[PDB]
Amino acid sequence: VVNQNAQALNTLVKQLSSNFGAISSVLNDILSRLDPPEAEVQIDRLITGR
Amino acid sequence: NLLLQYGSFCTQLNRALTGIAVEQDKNTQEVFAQVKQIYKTPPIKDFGGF
Repeated sequence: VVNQNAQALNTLVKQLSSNFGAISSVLNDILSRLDPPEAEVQIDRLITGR
Repeated sequence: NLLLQYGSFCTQLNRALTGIAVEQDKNTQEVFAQVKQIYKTPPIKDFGGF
C-alpha cells in the first residue's frame, strides 16, 4: 500500500513535465515567446491535459 | 511519435490491467486451496445407506 501510494504520487508529480501537444512544457516560455491574444490555443490544451 | 509526448497514461493503464488480472489467481487459490492433502475415498461405499 505504501509503495503504490508513493508511486501514484510520483507519477502525478512527473506528469507535470509532459508537453500535451503544446510548444513546450514550461508555462512561462509559452506566455513570453508567443503573442498574448494568440497563446490561449496553446494554454488550453496543457490545462486540459493536467 | 505524437503519442509519446502525452506522458505515461498507458503505463498506468497497463499497470491497472496487470493488477486486475493477477488477483483472479489469488481469489481462486484462497477459495479452493484450503486443503493441505489430497484425500481419497475408500473403495468401499458402506456409508450407512447414504
